[PDB]
Amino acid sequence: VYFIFVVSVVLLVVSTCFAPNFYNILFFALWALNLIYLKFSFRLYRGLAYAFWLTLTFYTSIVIIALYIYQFPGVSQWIIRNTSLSQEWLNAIGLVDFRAIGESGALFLQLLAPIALFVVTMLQLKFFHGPWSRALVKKLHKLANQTIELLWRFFEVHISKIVFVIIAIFIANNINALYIPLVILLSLAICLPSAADGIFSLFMCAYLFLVALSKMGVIVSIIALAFQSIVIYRQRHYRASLGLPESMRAKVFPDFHHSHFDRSLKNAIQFLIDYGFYKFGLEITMIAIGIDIFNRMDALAAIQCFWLVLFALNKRVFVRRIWVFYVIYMAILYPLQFFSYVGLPPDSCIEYPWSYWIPSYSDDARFNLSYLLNLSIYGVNWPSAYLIGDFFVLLLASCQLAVFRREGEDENPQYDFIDTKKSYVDYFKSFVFHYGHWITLMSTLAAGIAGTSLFALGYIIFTLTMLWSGNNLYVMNSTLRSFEHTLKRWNALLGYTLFTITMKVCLQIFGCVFLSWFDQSGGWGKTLCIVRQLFSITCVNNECHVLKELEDFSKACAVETKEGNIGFDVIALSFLVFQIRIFHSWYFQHCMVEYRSEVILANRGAVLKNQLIEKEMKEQNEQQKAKFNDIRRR
Amino acid sequence: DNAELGMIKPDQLASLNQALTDSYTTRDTNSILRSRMSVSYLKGYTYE
Repeated sequence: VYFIFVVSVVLLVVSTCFAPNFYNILFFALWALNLIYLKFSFRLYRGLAYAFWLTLTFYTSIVIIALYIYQFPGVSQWIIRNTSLSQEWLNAIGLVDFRAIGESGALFLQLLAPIALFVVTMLQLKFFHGPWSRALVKKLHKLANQTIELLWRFFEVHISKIVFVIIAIFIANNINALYIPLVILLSLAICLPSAADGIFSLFMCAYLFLVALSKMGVIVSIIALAFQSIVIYRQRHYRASLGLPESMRAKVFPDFHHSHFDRSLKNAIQFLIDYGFYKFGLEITMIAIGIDIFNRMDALAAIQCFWLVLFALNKRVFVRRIWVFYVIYMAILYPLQFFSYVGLPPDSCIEYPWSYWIPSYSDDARFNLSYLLNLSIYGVNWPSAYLIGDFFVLLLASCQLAVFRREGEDENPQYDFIDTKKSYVDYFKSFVFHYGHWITLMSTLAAGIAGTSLFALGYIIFTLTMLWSGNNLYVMNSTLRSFEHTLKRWNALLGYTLFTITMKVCLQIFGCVFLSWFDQSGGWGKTLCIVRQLFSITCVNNECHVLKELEDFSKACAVETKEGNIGFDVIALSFLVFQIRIFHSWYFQHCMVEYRSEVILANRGAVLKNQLIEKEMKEQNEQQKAKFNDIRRR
Repeated sequence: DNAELGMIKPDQLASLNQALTDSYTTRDTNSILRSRMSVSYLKGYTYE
């Protein structure tokens, strides 16, 4: 069943484990066409089975006999004289006399390897093509089968997504000419559904082939998408083997009836995250963009800065369609962003008029500005964080976009549930949710206090005023003030966080702009300093230079050099907006109302119970000391 | 007391100590650590 895989390895290995030559690059090409034909279809599988039957083997054998007869002395010169072939072209062919070099150890390697591949491929051809093309040890076997099935299910779920990531860190690592027409088609792949998955994948196999031919790590990608097509075919084959429907079902098997997830631990565990479906997409993308803001810290990120603001201050059903525009407004930004990134791979001879528009300030400032607007500059070496961040947010947006296309939605907290008071997993989740509105939501605000800013004082005063009033507010259910209070919270801990994070990029670009706007004698910028002691200040990015005058001004200004919002602002915003779309409905309202009655209750009732029980304790300890004195005495 | 082998006036020590601190640059932290170590070493000896 799997010695075809052992074969695979060998052909590729022999062709690829020595200096390249015509024989070697011809075999590589034949391997690539074999993989492409497998990608084309499974009747093409049957046809390639017919293939091995007639090819590569005869070409491997005739090449072996040709090199063997060439290895003889004397016949080399005779052939050279007859065919008028140059020695350099013969070396490019690969047909070189090894005895004249004296390296006898070279001969036996390619006298044992092609013969071994020949014999193993005949053994495979005459054996495998029949049956393969026709189609508490016991407890340990059952467990192994169960794990195999589970990992196969997870693979067919999430190998389609993996082929995107394993192909993008490669292009992110190395960028050249032979990658420009690839990535654009990549941008044309996820932006379209699976209906063209068979075609666009072929578009991959056609191009990464040619670039390899341009050479004279990529093979990891080749085996990656080959394995993707392999599991695509094998899942259908397995389904047809057991008389199962051939439809590609997104849901593997409803074990805990989705919403019956509560079931228990391993019971929820899965759809707990498997049906993450909604939770996943929405909240995690609002977090992917947030973590992307740190990875970028440039003006290109300022455009997407407000697109999340467009989502966070309106209901989901209110801006349902505009976000469909948003997911395509980034599906086309990645391609021309990369197009600019490359620009001219080896070199060229042409100028830039943006620099010409700019004149009379400083040379360092235009470099910093060009870095911030993120467009091309000759010879600048860029990191790979931006590409990965944009790639991850694009995938999350596309997933959530498929969610929205699957189904959408057509005066109060609409959604509601039922009670059973706790359940291990929920016991845990319910217990942490009861206190989540107090410490989990506000520890991030405490981090904001640690954020050492004047806007941090803005957090400070608000949270200090909120700690006294909101506690009594929630536990009493103010009539005709629930929605009013929650809108107050919206403007309070949701509006302020985004409102103070929106400048976190343009204030630093202001600090990075045309060198100086602050440093002379008398009386202007000591008060333009009192504000620049905390407003514009760090303008921090790990690529910049300064001149002497701004070097002295910064020496005078004494900036701490740590103000990036990654530490305390984004991880607070993300928690707040992970909460916003969840606690506005569901059990929250149930528990919120559970907070009011209990007041009257334990307020005037267990108080007398408590005084009474303390006197009761007194009585028992009293009697025990009486008894011990008696007994000591007795 | 003679010029050939003389002591160090507090003026020169103060000037050198002031010079030690200002050689850094705002961004680099290695300069911060270097100035810290150098001033700590220098201040361990009195003018005597």
